[PDB]
Amino acid sequence: KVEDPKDFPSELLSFLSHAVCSNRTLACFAIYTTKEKAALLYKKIMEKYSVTFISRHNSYNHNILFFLTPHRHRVSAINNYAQKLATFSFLICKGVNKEYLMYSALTRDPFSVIEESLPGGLEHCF
Repeated sequence: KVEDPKDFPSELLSFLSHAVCSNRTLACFAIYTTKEKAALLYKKIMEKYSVTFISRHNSYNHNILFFLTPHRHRVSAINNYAQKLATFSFLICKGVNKEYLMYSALTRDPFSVIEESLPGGLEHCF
């Protein structure tokens, strides 16, 4: 087994906040985790946080979840909910600073959409 990723793919890092322990609240987040755990979290996060939009993407044999929330949350709050579900699988949760650029990159090589909550993906959300 290859070592689990320690961060998001290098292509995406500019779009993220790396201050994961901040008290700052945000309304856009991304999670890097296994294919199995991302599939589960897609449904769980959709309901828990009443997402405006959520999408799940292929990323280097893992998955990335991307979502927008109608209320603001600390990144650590999302992490707390998600690590509990991911159990013994790697999981990286970060806030997204550049919402449109992040989502756009996740829809194009080397990434691709697996499923998302709005048809035609987004476009009124950006």
